[PDB]
Amino acid sequence: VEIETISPGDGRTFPKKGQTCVVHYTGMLQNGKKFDSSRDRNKPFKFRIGKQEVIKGFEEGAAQMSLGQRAKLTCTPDVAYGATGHPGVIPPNATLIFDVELLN
Amino acid sequence: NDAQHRRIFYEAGGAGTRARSLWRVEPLRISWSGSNIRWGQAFRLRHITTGHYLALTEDQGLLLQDRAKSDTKSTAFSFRASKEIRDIEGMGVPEIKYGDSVCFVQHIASGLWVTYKAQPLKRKVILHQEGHMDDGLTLQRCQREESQAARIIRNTTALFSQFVSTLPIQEVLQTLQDLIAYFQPPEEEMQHEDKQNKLRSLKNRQNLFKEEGMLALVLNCIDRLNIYNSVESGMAWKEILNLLYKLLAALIRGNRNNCAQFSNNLDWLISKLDRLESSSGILEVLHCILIESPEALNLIAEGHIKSIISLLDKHGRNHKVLDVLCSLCLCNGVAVRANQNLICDNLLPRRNLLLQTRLINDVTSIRPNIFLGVAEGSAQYKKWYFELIIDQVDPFLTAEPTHLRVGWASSSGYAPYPGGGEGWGGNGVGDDLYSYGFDGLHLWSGRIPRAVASINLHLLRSDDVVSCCLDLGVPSISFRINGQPVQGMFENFNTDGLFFPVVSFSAGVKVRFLTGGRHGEFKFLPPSGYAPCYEALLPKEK
Amino acid sequence: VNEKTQYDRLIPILMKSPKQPDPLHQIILHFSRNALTERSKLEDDPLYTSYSSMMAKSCQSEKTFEEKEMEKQKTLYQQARLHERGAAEMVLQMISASKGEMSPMVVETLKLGIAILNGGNAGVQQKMLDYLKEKKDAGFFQSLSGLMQSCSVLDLNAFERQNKAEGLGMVTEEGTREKVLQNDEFTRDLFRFLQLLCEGHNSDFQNFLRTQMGNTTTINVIISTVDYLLRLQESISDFYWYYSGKDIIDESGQHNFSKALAVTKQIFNSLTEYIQGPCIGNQQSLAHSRLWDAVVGFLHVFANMQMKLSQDSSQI
Amino acid sequence: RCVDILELCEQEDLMQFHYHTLRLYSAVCALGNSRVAYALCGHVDLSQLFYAIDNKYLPGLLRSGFYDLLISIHLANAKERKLMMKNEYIIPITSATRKIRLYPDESKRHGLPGVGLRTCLKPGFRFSTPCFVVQKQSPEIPLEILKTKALSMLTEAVQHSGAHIRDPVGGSVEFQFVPVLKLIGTLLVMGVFDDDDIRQILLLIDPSVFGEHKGLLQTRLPESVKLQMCELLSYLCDCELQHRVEAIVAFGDIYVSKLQANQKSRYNELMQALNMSAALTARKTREFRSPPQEQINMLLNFQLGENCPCPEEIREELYDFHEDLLIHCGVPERCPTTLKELISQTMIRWAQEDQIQDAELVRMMFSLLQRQYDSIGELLQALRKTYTISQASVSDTINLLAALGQIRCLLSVRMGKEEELLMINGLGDIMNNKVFYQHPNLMRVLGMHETVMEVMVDVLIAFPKMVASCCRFLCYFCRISRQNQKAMFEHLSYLLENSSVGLASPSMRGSTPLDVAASSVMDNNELALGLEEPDLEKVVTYLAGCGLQSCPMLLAKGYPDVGWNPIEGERYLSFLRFAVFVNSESVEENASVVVKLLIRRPECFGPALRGEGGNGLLAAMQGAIKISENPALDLPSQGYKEEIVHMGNAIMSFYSALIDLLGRCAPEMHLIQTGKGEAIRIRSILRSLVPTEDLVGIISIPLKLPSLNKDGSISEPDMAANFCPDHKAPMVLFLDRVYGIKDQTFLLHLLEVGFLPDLRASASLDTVSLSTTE
Ligand SMILES: [Cl-]
Repeated sequence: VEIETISPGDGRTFPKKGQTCVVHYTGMLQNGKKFDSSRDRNKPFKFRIGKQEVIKGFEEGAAQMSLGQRAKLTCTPDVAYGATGHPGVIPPNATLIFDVELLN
Repeated sequence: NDAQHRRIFYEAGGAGTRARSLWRVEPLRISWSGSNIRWGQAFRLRHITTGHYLALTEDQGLLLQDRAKSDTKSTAFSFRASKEIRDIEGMGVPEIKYGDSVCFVQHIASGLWVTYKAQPLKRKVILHQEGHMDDGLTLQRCQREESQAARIIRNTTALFSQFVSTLPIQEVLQTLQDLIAYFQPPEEEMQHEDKQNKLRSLKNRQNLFKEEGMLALVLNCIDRLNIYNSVESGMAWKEILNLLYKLLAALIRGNRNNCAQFSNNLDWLISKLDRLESSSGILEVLHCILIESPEALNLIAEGHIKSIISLLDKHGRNHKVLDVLCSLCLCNGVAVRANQNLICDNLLPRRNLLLQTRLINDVTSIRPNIFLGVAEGSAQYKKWYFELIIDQVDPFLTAEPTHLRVGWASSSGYAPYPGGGEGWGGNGVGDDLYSYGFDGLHLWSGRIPRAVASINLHLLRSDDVVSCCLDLGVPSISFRINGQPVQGMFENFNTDGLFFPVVSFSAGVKVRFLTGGRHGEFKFLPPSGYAPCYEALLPKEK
Repeated sequence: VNEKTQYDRLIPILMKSPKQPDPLHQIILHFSRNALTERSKLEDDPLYTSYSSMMAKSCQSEKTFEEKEMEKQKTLYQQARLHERGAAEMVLQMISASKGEMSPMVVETLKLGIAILNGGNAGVQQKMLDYLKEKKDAGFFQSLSGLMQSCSVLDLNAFERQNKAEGLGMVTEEGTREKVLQNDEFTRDLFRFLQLLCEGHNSDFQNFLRTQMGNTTTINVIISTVDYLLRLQESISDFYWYYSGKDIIDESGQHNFSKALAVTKQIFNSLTEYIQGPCIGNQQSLAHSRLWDAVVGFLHVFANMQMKLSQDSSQI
Repeated sequence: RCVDILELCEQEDLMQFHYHTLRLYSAVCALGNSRVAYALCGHVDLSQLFYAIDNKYLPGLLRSGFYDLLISIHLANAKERKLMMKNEYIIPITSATRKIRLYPDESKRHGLPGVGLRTCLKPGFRFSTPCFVVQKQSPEIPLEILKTKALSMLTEAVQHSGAHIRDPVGGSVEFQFVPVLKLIGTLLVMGVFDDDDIRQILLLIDPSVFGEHKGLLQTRLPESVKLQMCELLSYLCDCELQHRVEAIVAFGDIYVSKLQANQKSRYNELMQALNMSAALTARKTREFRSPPQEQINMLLNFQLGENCPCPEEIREELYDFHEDLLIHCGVPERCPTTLKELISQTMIRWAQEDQIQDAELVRMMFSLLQRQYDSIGELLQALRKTYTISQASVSDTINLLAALGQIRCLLSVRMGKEEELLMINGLGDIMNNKVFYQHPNLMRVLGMHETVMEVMVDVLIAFPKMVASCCRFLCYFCRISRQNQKAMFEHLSYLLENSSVGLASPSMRGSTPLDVAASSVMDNNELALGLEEPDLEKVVTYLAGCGLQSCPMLLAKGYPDVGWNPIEGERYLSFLRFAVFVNSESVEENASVVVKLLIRRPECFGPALRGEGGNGLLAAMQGAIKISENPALDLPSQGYKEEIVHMGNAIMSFYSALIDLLGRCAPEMHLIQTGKGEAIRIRSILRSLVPTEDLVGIISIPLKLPSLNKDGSISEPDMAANFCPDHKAPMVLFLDRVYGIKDQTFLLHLLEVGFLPDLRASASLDTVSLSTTE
């Protein structure tokens, strides 16, 4: 999962296991087809690291990003729900692109 | 084609409303043959849907016989008041009454009586010397529509059976058009009671035709036509096939029993969706079945739904396919979860059949009146330079990232309009091949970004100075951010038309152009040989 | 309170003068249009039941000559209010649309037809006969035959089971007690409607109920009435033979006997209305039928029950 | 490429295709398909929906489709759940329950409909955020921006609603008003709006009737807007009816407390009487020994005069409340003051001004007009479904109600497998709830049995587990109480119509509609006397069909063709046994009817008792033992492919059940001693059917019993494939009841050949190892 630094942050504070991370994301397909955005509903996403709630690419990007850092995450189809992706939205074996900003 | 269709039975339950129970009484006379039938008068009984005559055959007993062999000795029956043993020129006197008189049918050349062989409730009918004490029959006259429909059924069955098997193409065309006009629904502007009467008659005729196996005959005709057409005459063949599909749709439209009977051929109907000429008729028949028959939705599988979706994919954007899918999702207020899930999983995630919608930000481009050209024998300098200061950028003002690109655009074709455009709209610098732009992370040209490394790479934020250099000689375009050179460039583009600085943006930005001199002091030193853009102004210009 | 204030003043408000049809005319036309729609089965319509009930209640609302004449004119005005808006044709259409199946809609339809036909309204009779001869509606007579064949008679097995349950110290509900002679009010309403069609020696309807000339099928209503009378007579004979060997008759037996005698009185009145005038065809139809067997059985029951019930003072 | 959506104002083909695309979007998530709705949130999100519902240049079809899509994705499921659980009024007794007043003040002026405290148990709805990373019913929506936006849109639509305006939103007045009114009604049914919002809506509808002391109803409208207004007014009528029910319950609580205090004081005065008369004390004790319902009836019947023990003050209070209730219900020109007058005048004016061309509008208008003059009848219908509970029984009831709601939401779904598991778990959660087996009257008011019957009818088939769960629920429901048994007995004809389902599978005993039909008549002498001859004749017809041809389900599995079906015949015989025998005594009428029906169709008796070829009962039992000894006949051939049905034991069980039914059809001895001819006839028929030699021979058949091996092991034979002691009990019952033992020699013969070997065989199984075997 390659990470592109759209906007660097503090570079010192990092999320830990069991700590809630308030982030804003924008998930789209590799072809440019947007499917999810927390900013459209104005509700930032909160999840705890270590519970494996999010996919492996999203968790790796959240662990790698610092406080106040916006980054592009490329999730491979192996970690993008495998070949059993979310029907009706995400076709199977699809590369996902996320634009994640770590608010807290 | 059935070998046992010539046997005669006493049947009870539903048989009294079909067209197989209809017999014509034909006197042995030509003049005054529509007059009153007396007791003991000879006649023939003709079966309407087959055209055969009741007869005493040589080998078997009582049987239906062909018209070519129905002589008077074989086919002669009379009505007797009891089992107790002239041809005038007029209407005669009424003797036999409908519904009241009890008639004993007696063969004349033998003296036998039409009895039932002693055993659903289905008695074999024979000719016996003595017979039973309940051999009497009661006559009931049918309506004109039933007998007309039965004769039409016989003629159509003969024609389509000889068509299935030179071939009377014009007779087939006229018969198909007459049958389509025969099953025509009443017009919507008709009065309510007349409309209901015509709907009742249409439903009765559809039931009469279904009970004699005309749907299966039309299906065999369609199969035979497809076999013939797979192996002008072709125009007539496809016209006959189109009329056959219209006849099938007219036969099953609005009738629940015919659609429930036809739901068994769902695989056949779905499998015949590939052809171009047969697609619309098959779709109309399928929609009629799905509207009327509720069990057809239960019989729908995944391959059928994929075939309908592939029809939508291969034939274009037709909303009747969407209507068929909507009918597949719900039937009379009951939601079929399997059909809903299959449609959602096989139509939605591809995102290439249905039109897409989104909310996008509006993007505008602003330029200074500084135009640079390349021509033979021209007094135009070729190296130019300008700067842009970003005072304030508010990213995610409108839940979408803020557009902000800066660069060079050629006057040959850079004509951005607000609103729609290529891709998802929001067209700025680098969204066509006439503009070359930088956004802090990527190089944009032809609406395709290329990520380019730089020292402390980030999007264009506040207090950022972007320096753009254009060398029209090579030609080449290069960028610098805060004095640090960006490790990428544009080259080998068309030098026709006039080049101008340009910035494209969405809402939430504040920028400042610096072109040198009295029009913005540069925050960084321009490269060697590169002239500031304000020197390109005419002396009589502002 | 509910048995007195329901639908108390809606009918005068509907016809109150402020569309060429008034609201009452519009709802009657809506019900007629629903009745004329070709369906396999008359589906349940609570709106029709409520509105036909309130129409029948609107029509149904010594003495001096002036008081009786004013009462007759008031009844004529109340029936004109409904039949000038197409109610009689709607009643015939709903009876035809019943397809011979009993339902609350059939009950309210027969009650409304009785209400607009009460007193032998000759205008309503003429409108009904004109509709039936113009439309050639054989479904009306098929449904009449089907409704007449489904009418109930005395049920002695249900009576014995009820007596056993009451002897085992169980309190019987109203629905249980209404099983010996079930839907007797509907039977009385049906034969009262058939009687009111012929009231006033209306010989055209008297001949039309026997043979329907011009229609595809013909149903003899007189013979159907005789058939139900014969079934009821057989049931009453069974009840008498149940009670023949007992000294007294209890309250349940008296209740069921009174119901059966009321139904029989209505049927005799209907037959008398069929044949009076005189109607030669209906008299010859009655002579060549099974009426005389019913007469013999009724004479047996009359003589024996007369002698039995004259000897006790609790059976007056 | 992309264009503006407003460019569909002229491109008709793409506009039609996108309108039908929006219709398909609404169709694929219809009737609570939550997964598809979450998938659809990734195609049209909330920002797009808000933009589309706010936009005024959008085409009318697109505007209607976007409003419908918003309602379908986010609001339809909650509205459906509110509409399902709306005809029942379950009210707990709290301190806030007493606070409901019929009138808001002493001025006797009506309060606004929908405004005020509501004391009823209406369960809520659950929402969750549509996040495709990492689902609870409908997708999340702010519901506070939305209701404010809907109110502002309705106000703006009403303000710009002149007849002279030449640019209505969507192209017509219908396109401007109908989607907004649909959204307003959907949010009203869901209970989203508070009192100020309802006040704004009422002022927009009619500012004179709902004033503080023009509107939509007094404008020239299309018929679709009239349909939406009719729906809104019907909702207001429902709110007023619920308010009346809650006020009645509050006054009932206060009156019940006062009556309890007064009766306590009167009883204390009565027991303190030193020299009370014997007759008065006896009458007072008889009054106080009545059931509590009889006590309430005696206290409330004011027509009894001196016989009613109610003091005058309580009678005055009840008279005042009855007068207030009858005035509030509109039971006893000018501008309207109440909702009833406004609705009546509006419907009459609409029908007078135009001839309505839509049948649905005629139906809605006249239904709404008729229900304004049926206030007492509607109040009675509401009070029949009103129930009152306690505080400690609230929370479980809520859970129960939620489960019931889910089951009702599956009445319009064609058998989703996830929905099937959800329905099975919902039935399991209902059966385990304390209120289910502690408040059967509440379960009958809620109509759980009718809903489960509807589910089972809709399945009937290809889903045996759902039918089994429904049948277990209905059997337990019958076993709870006698009134529940009568309620399920009302559906016996339809239970017996589909009663040939699942009888071949031995694992579905107690889980078939025949078992539900049996459980509704089991040991109820009142209901067994309520049976009908056509029902028993239907069961006998099924039994005769079982005695003629083999079972296709068993014939497919490779069992030998014995020529008849002894597996389901035992089930029909068991139902007939439950019909003819109640509480250790036979029902004479049912027994005579069953015997007559069985002898009119002797193929029910099986191949042994058919006559003219039948070998006999004892010969049949010996042949079944021989069949059980041969594995080729008892079982299918090896290689032909959870509980196998041995054929010999099946034949034995059929004949045992037949003899049990015939022995329980015998008349009682008190019928014989009175010399009743029918009892003698029935007993003579039963004696002619089965001779004594067959019964004594079957009783004398030796049994195979477990033994102790020489190695110390226990060798238990298979009881599901062998002749069992339970096959001899019907023989003893038939011999005792039909023939009887009255001669010493016959008793000693029966003891010598039949009973003493069984007694010795049970004495020989009294070792330490063999005593506890089955
Ligand atoms: Cl012919």
